Amino acid sequence: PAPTGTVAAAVTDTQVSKDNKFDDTKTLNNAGANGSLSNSKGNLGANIAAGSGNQQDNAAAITSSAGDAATVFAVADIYQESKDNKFTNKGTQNNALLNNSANNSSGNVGVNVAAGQGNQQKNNLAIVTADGKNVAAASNTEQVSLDNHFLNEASSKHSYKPQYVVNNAGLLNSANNASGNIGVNVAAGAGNQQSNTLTLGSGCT
Amino acid sequence: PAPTGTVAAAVTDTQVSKDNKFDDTKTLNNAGANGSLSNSKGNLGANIAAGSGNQQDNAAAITSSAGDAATVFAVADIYQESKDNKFTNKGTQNNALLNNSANNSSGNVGVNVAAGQGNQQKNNLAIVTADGKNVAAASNTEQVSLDNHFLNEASSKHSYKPQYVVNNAGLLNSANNASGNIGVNVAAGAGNQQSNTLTLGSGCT
Amino acid sequence: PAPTGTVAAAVTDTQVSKDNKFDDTKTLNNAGANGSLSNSKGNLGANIAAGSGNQQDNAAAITSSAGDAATVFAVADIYQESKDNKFTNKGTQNNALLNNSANNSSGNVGVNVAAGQGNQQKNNLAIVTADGKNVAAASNTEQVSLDNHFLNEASSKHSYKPQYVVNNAGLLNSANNASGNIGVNVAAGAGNQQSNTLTLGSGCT
Amino acid sequence: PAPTGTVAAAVTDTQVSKDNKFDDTKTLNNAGANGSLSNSKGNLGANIAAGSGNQQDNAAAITSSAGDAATVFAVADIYQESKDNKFTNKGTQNNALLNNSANNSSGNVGVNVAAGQGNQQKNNLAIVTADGKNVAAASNTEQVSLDNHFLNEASSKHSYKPQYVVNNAGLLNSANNASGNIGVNVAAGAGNQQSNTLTLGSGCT
Amino acid sequence: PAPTGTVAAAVTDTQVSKDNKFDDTKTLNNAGANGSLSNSKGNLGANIAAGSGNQQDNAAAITSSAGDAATVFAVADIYQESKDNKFTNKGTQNNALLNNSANNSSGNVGVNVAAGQGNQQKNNLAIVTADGKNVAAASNTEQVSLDNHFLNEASSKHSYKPQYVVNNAGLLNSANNASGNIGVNVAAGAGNQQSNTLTLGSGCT
Repeated sequence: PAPTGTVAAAVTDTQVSKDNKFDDTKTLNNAGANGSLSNSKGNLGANIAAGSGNQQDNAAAITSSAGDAATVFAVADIYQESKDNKFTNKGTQNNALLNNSANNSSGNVGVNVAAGQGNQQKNNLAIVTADGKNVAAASNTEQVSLDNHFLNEASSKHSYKPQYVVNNAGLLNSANNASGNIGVNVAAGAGNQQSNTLTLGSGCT
Repeated sequence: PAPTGTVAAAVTDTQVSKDNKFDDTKTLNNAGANGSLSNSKGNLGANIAAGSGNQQDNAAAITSSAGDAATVFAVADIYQESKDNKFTNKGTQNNALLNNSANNSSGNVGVNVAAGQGNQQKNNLAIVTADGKNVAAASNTEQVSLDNHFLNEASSKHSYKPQYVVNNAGLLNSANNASGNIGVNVAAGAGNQQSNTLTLGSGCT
Repeated sequence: PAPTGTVAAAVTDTQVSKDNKFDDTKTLNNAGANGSLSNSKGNLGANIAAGSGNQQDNAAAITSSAGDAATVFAVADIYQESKDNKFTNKGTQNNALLNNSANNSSGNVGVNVAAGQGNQQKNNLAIVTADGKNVAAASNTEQVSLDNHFLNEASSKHSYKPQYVVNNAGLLNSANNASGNIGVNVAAGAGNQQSNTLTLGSGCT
Repeated sequence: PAPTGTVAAAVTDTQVSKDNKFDDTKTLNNAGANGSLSNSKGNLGANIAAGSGNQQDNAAAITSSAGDAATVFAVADIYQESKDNKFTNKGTQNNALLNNSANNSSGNVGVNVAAGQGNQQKNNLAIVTADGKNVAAASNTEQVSLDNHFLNEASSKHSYKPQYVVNNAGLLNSANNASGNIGVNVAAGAGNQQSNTLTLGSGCT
Repeated sequence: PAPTGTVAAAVTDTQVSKDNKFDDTKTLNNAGANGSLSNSKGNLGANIAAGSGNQQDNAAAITSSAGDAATVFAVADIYQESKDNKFTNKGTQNNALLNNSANNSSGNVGVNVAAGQGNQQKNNLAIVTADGKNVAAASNTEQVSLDNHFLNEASSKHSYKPQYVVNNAGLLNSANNASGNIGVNVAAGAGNQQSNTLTLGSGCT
């Protein structure tokens, strides 16, 4: 038979991971994770991980605005694996913002970013000014993961003023006034695998 | 017979998972999960998980506004699996908002986001400006899951002021003034599988 | 059969790594990591690592502005590996900014930069003024990693004024008003592998 | 078969290294490392290492401005290796700037520069005024490294005024208003390997 | 077979070295190392070493300005080796500038210069006025090195005014408004190997 095998364009990702804890212990936290994509015009993957043993794949393809326009053809592929223990603080006062993402953005974004260990990733993005054949894709993803807990923990001796903690926590608002394709997908804790694909056209006259 | 097998376009997801608890222990919580999709114009999947051992698939295809218009064709596929123990806090005071989603959004959104561990996902989205052949889809999904409890737990010694807890909990309002196709599907607790597909056209003159 | 083997153009990276801790101990920190890509027009990989045992690959290809335009063809390849222990401070007061990246940039950027040890990398970038065949790519990546924790730690004797710490922490905002393809992917802690590819055209008349 | 072996043009670098610490001890530091590439027009590799056991390779090829234009063809190759202990200060007051790089530069730059020991490197650069065939490259890199920590450390006897330290730290901002291809990749600490390639054309009329 | 062996034109350098310390002890330093290449038009290698056991190779080939133009062909080769102990001061007050390099230069420069011992080097440079075949090169470099630390150290008896030190330190800024190919590569500390090649043409009408 004919050498048709070059027709095997797309498989997004495949992965394994296994692990325990994200934590924190004493006095001040002005502290919180992410929040995503307000007023943006395009394709956005927000992927974030506070915690360890991390892997991800993202793909994204765009038409941005209206006018004279061109051709588009995109492809992506990976496999990746990890195993891990913890994320932890003791006793730092924390003016500690973990990473708010991609407001008023245009085109393609992978915000794919971490605090933690044993990190791997694959990022892949494309803009055109294109109209006509718009949305085509094929075959996509596979995955596995095995694990425990997001957590805060604290203990101390019976001093005159024991157990002193002060803390304040945002986690993950999404997509307000967004236009396009928005994938927000974030974790807190270990053992993270994520897969994505996005395809678009929009404008005005 | 003819090589017709390329006609096998669509199967959404298949999965297994099994696991125990989402919890919390001492003093302040100003704290609550999500809430969804007020005044939005499009296709939205809200998927959220506080708790571990997580997997999801989302697909979404759109026509947004009225005017000159184009062709649409979308496809998606995955299988994925996980197993896990807990989500937990001890003794953090919590200004702790878990993630309110996708109000005043347009086009396509997957808000697919977690606090917890052993995470896998596949996200897939598409806008066109398109009118004519609108809604077609085929064959779709398969699933399994096996588990225990969402939970709050607390105990302490007989001190002068024992058992001190203060807490406040929103869970999941949906779709107020929304137009389009809205899938809101969220969990609190472990062992999460979710599947989705959405297809649309709307506007005014 | 014919000597077709020169058709083997692309594989992005493959890697292994395994390791423990990013930390810090006594008195002042005015200190924080990165933040990325505001108002930029192009292809940007932000890769940053505070912590050790580091490896990365980046590729990026661009069309910048509109006018008379030319041909584009880019290729990249590596394998690399590392293993490590820690990142740590004791007792320095710290006016200590770790590296904010690539605002108001144009064309291609790899900001690929570290504080820590056992460092390897491969960077690869290209601009053209090009219109026509825009987005093509093939076959891409492989990866592995195995590890522990981001961490702050502190202990001291019972002096008249014990446990003196003062600290303030930014981590990683992304992509505000950006146009083009933005990959932001940063770590804090050891054991870092990252892979990227970006492809574009945009302008105005 | 024919003597085709001269077609073996490109392999960028291959390396090994393994090592411990960058540090500092008593009284004044007005002190900080690098910062990179503001307003530059071209191909820049910033490679810097405070710390020992160092190796690097850089390649870079350019078109600068628009007008009558010529042909381009570039090639590079190395292997290199090192092993080391430390970087350290005791008790110098320090008006100590480590090396800010390549602002308002044009053409090609390798800023490849160190403070520390067992140093090896290979630098390679080329400008043309060229338009037509722009971006071609092939086969690229290999690497390994194995190590410990960036660090500040301090101890002293119980004098009338013990533990006197004063210090102030910039590390590595990048690419502001840059045009072209920018690789910024710097380390602090020992055991450094880095690899790079860049290719371009830009101008105005 | 034919006597083709004369086709073996290029190998840049190969080397070994191993060693300990750069230091300094008591009272005044108005003192600092190098800084490089502001407003220059050409090919520059800055190589500098405060510290011992030194070896280097540089090659550089140029087209300078536009007009009637000629042919170019350059070649270079060496191997060299060294082993050493220290660089050190005690008690000199120091109006001590170590060597700022090659600002407003044209054509080719090797600034290749030291303070320290067991010194070897090879320098090689060429200008033409040439246009046409511009950038060709082949096969390049090999290297090894093994070592310890850059360092300041000080101790003294308990006199009425002990530990008197006063010091001020520039290290290595690069390439501001430079045009051409700039390799800046400098060390402080022992055990130094460096390799370079540069190729160019630029002008105006």
